[PDB]
Amino acid sequence: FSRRRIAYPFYPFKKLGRQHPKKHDTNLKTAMRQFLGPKNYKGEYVMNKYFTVPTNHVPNYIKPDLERGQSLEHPVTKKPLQLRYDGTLGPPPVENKRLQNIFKDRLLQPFPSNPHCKTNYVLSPQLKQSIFEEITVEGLSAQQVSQKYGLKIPRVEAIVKLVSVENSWNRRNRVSSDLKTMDETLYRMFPVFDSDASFKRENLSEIPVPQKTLASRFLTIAESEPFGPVDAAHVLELEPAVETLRNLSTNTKVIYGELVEGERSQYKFTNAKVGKVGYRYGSGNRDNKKDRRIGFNKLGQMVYI
Amino acid sequence: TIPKPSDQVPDVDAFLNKIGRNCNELKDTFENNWNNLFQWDSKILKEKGVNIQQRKYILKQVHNYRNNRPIHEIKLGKKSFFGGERKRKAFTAKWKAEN
Amino acid sequence: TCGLVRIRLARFGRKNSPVYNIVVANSRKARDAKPIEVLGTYVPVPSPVTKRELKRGVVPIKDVKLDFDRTKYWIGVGAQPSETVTKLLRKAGILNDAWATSKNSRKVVFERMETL
Amino acid sequence: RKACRVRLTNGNVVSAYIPGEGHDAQEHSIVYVRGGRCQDLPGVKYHVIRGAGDLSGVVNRISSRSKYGAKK
Amino acid sequence: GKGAAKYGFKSGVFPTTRSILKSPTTKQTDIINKVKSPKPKGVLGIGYAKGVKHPKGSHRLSPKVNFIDVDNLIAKTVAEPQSIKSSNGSAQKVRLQKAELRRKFLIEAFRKEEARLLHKHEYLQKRTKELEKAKELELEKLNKEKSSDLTIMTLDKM
Amino acid sequence: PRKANLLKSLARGRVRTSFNKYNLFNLYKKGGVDLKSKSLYQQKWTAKQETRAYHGEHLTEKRWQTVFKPKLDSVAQLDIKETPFLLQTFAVLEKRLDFALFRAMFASSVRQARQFILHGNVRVNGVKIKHPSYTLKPGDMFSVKPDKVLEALGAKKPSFQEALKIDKTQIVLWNKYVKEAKTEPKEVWEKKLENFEKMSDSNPKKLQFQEFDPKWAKNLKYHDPIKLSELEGDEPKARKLINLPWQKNYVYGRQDPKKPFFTPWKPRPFLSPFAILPHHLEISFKTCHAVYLRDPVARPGQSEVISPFDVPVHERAYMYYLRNGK
RNA sequence: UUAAGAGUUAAACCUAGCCAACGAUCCAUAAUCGAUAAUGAAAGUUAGAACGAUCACGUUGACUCUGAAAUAUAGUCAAUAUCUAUAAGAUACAGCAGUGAGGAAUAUUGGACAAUGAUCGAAAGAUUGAUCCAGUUACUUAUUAGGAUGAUAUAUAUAUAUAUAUAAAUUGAUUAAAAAUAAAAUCCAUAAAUAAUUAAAAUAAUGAUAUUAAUUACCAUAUAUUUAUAUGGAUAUAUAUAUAUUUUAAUAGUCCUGACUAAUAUUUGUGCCAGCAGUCGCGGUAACACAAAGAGGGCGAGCGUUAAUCA
RNA sequence: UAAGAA
Ligand SMILES: [Mg+2]
Ligand SMILES: [Mg+2]
Ligand SMILES: [Mg+2]
Ligand SMILES: [Mg+2]
Ligand SMILES: [Mg+2]
Ligand SMILES: [Mg+2]
Ligand SMILES: [Mg+2]
Ligand SMILES: [Mg+2]
Ligand SMILES: [Mg+2]
Ligand SMILES: [Mg+2]
Ligand SMILES: [Mg+2]
Ligand SMILES: [Mg+2]
Ligand SMILES: [Mg+2]
Ligand SMILES: [Mg+2]
Ligand SMILES: [Mg+2]
Ligand SMILES: [Mg+2]
Ligand SMILES: [Mg+2]
Ligand SMILES: [Mg+2]
Ligand SMILES: [Mg+2]
Ligand SMILES: [Mg+2]
Ligand SMILES: [Mg+2]
Ligand SMILES: [Mg+2]
Ligand SMILES: [Mg+2]
Ligand SMILES: [Mg+2]
Repeated sequence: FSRRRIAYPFYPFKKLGRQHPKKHDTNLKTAMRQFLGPKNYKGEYVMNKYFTVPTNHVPNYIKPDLERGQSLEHPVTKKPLQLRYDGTLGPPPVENKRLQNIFKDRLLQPFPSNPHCKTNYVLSPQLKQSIFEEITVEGLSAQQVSQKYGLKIPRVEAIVKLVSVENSWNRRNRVSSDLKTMDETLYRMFPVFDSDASFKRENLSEIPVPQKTLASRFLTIAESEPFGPVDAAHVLELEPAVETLRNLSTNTKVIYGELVEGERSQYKFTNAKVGKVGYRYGSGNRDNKKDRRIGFNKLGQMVYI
Repeated sequence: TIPKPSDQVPDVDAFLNKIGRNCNELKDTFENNWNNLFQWDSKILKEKGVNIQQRKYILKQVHNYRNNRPIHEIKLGKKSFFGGERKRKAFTAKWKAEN
Repeated sequence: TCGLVRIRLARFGRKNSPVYNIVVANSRKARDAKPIEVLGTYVPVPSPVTKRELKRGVVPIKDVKLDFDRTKYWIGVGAQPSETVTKLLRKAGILNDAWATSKNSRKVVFERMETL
Repeated sequence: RKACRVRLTNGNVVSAYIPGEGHDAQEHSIVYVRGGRCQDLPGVKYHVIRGAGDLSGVVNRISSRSKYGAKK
Repeated sequence: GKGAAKYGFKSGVFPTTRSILKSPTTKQTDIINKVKSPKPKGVLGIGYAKGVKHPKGSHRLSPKVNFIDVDNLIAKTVAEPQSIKSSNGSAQKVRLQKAELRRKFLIEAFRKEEARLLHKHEYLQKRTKELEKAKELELEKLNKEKSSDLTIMTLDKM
Repeated sequence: PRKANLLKSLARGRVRTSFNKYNLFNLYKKGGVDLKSKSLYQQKWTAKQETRAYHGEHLTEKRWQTVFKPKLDSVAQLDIKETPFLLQTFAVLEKRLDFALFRAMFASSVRQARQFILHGNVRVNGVKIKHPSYTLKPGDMFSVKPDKVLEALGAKKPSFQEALKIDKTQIVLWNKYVKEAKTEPKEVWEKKLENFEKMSDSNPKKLQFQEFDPKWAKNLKYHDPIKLSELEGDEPKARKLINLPWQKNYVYGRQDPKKPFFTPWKPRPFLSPFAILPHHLEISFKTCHAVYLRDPVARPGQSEVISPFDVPVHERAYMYYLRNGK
């Protein structure tokens, strides 16, 4: 069974009563107004909890279920408010007990309906500079930096590149005041990555799950045989799962052509083998088909492969 | 570079008259300048109002003159007097009967 | 060109986007018919070079893939290259200046260099 | 129910239902016949296309105009 | 296009690669010994038996395989000018350069093909005798008595 | 692509990839997707409806069905909570440049990210890319023009008329405060200190205050009332005619009226509910650069595909798109 | 006879065989296939348009010459049908355009040989309806086809929950009944245009496409490695030089909402009529199904429908 | 990598 269901709020709100013939209003609009609170002469909603950004590295994600859909607060004292019968905003008659003891995992959960979405941890500029110095100056391998700071290796390399770009931009005075204010207000919104904590440091033993293993296979053997990861790897015809981590932690003859004055291009001839080189004859044409191959040029132009 | 006018081809008018292919009517679009004949490219000629075949022929003959090759008029091939091969038998049948 | 066996270019790709197979073909078969052998590929469009890289001084690259040992075999048994293929093979070092023509005949800024 | 016998260009003579509120089909009219039976008329296994040939589209049609040969 | 799965998912075809040497050569002792071996009889026999007479106009034996002598093939296909030289003219020089290049390429191709065939035979013999050892090592390593085999019930006497 | 139409309808209540205020309320009032009392088709349809409203709404149904992958990618940890495999139903959209920009928070929406790409403001490891469908591979660095990012993340720049009216109101309130302070400084000091006591130290003003005299009220100066009718159309005039302790020599929100955002840059309103740091990108906000580390994966207890819907909704949507809605 | 086997074709002699219910002979129908297309979990099934491979034919039939190879789009004879030149004549568009017909239905009487080939030539070059481009056509597939903000308009009066009043307020409705952040307005863009250049397809030279793509929003140069500040040619101004340095948007249909099957905000007309319908079925005064308004659900430069294929 | 419905 299914009907159209206007997405009314799941929490109580005061609905319209008798309306002046010319109001022309909807209950959804009133629900939004109550959620937002009064709008300033400046076009601002100071009374709404979520109007302003946090500043203490504790994200201010929505909690419509814990707080019963009461999103209003005093902007200066931050104390909860409620809409009284007379159309004013005052203290709640009773205090909420679900808004003080909030599980620390819930504070990093952007969406109330998805427990598996959590925000990442921002790295402090000091840690990023430390990693950049370690990788570039002291020449420490990315594996041991990853282990020391508990960061996945691609993230470490990305940090190195991003810090290099930042260094260039700072040497050129391209980081304007607006950019610095934006960066620092964004940085104070998210939790800060802590190298020392065990539960805040990234797991460093992850490997992709290939299709080959995903199928469950079972072996019946004598009751006392040992059967370890290496035997399992042999059975599935794969490298053992430890060499996968080990390998993830880490000729053709060519002839360049004679250029002469006035010639606008050079020829390089790469050696190939007959029966493997060429455009095949009677190959599948997909240009009129839904999976036609689209690629991008070295200049970023969309081309048809 | 711009080559030297020769005694065989003193003026641009002489060049046009020698290459032929009814480019004699194209003497006006040039200002009779050796530099104009030997510096104008295909796009300039297209702007000036030269048709495709004429400008391609002129560029070919200008190149020949640059590399010291004769610029005598090559004539575009024509059909036989008795029509083309596919219509030759019919034409000759009608021609011999009528004469 | 002459002879029954000829090394020439067979057109592939879309309209306004030519690519070519370097092929050994019977002289009578169609240009895009299945040949005796596909010796390689040829992309006539040079690889784009950035303007800063033009300041550096790189030359745009025209890409040619080729089976050199088999191409020399086909030249040996008498196959006749076309004009464009003749140009391609002369600049690859397979053919020497004896295959040049009067029109095609100059200071060398770079020298044909073989790498591994 | 409004129907008509129609002789097709392939020579077969069929019975075709005429959909829509009102029709202007008459003897010797040129029509176009598609598949689709009229369920409550036995023997009529084809439909005439409104808005094609000499059969005009339904007059003052608002909804489903394309099914009845009506312009916007 | 699921047939392409049978060919590495490659759509379209190439012309089949021509063989530079169209018959086995003389420097290939394996094929020579194989053809020159006794011919079997019985259920897998190849030819006519001792007392059986073949059809009147037919040949009892398959045609004689004619092995290639690459030295002779080069000698006849591309022989160098027996005259010392002429060395005049311009087109004559162009033709001389072209002819020597063509000849050089053709000897190179023929001899490299010879070498590749013989090298392939050597490699295949080594591969066979390396597999024949790896397989035996594996079968024997599945013969080392495992202690856990004491838990598999046995009735060897019966 | 689809023409944006009623993307923020409160009655429909679909959640979009956007920092919009109406989108924020739609997300807030939602609750969960109600799957009870529904046939399997109705469940799958509801799931598809909601999840496609969020993930890649601007893609046509047929294009999305073409780019949909039954393959779901996950990582096994070799050193327990259940891996939410089917939150990867829409992971393939995350390698698109327009989604990468939105996850990097370089655009207020995927739609705005598309426009930023199409107008030439985006680069992928050096080369300008003008095609939103462009797909990033691991390790690719992309960047956005900093003004575009600052405008996406910043507050709207007011027009002259609106800012001038706001500043008129500023003058009136400042003068009212000055009068109240001058007449009765006792009660004003009392209220000021009481409010300082009430407020939390989170405000910077409290920290600065931690860091009676009748002379105080003598420093407060009235501000002349402005009438905009005569002042209309002349920005250099109104700029010098406004002088307040907080905003000095500029009309409200237009400190430098040649940049594309609220010029004394402050974050856009309602930014914190959507401020989510992705796990598959590294973001440098000073340079407005980012690196695409990997395709999002699911691990025990977590999925890196950011979504406002629970595992059952994505399961039902995945069932829908496996069979083309059969 | 043939280069060559064979009742292959011709001649002679013999023997009485050969095929066939695991389907002969006969009849009908059909070009065949793929590393091609569709579909499906797959086995498979379908197509054989496109790309490629093979065969056959060039109005119909037989024969002959030449040739390595031809019953050749050749020649001879005949048939059919047209033209005149009225002859032991020519032509046969299944080459490219194009016309008429048939049909539900399938386009230019286009440009260039610039590229890749092919023919002739010693070469210079000539020819090429191959080919390459363009035209027509939503036939198919892509990409774009605008983002952010946005529920009022007037008045009066180093702080900040601004507060008072007067106007108005479209359709539906009297609250979980909405249309609707939708409009309008606001901010910021880009496309197009406008100018400057301008590669690449091709080089020894040649560019049909072509009012090319791409780039720059005055032009260069001179250093840094795209963002910069400088030196010099522009630039009207006011009075060489402080200044600025093109303009600039927004355009969706079509089907459906009783169940199968997504569509709850309800109303009006008709009254077993008119009609609807893929299946069950709906319509007899209270129609969620007919015809419509409001609202709503799909897909979207398409949507529906018919014909078909696969599942 | 095999779903059914009236
Ligand atoms: Mg329903
Ligand atoms: Mg002549
Ligand atoms: Mg020749
Ligand atoms: Mg209808
Ligand atoms: Mg015989
Ligand atoms: Mg006989
Ligand atoms: Mg039979
Ligand atoms: Mg037939
Ligand atoms: Mg068939
Ligand atoms: Mg075909
Ligand atoms: Mg065809
Ligand atoms: Mg024939
Ligand atoms: Mg005909
Ligand atoms: Mg015939
Ligand atoms: Mg024709
Ligand atoms: Mg007709
Ligand atoms: Mg040509
Ligand atoms: Mg022509
Ligand atoms: Mg009303
Ligand atoms: Mg009624
Ligand atoms: Mg119905
Ligand atoms: Mg109806
Ligand atoms: Mg309506
Ligand atoms: Mg489309």
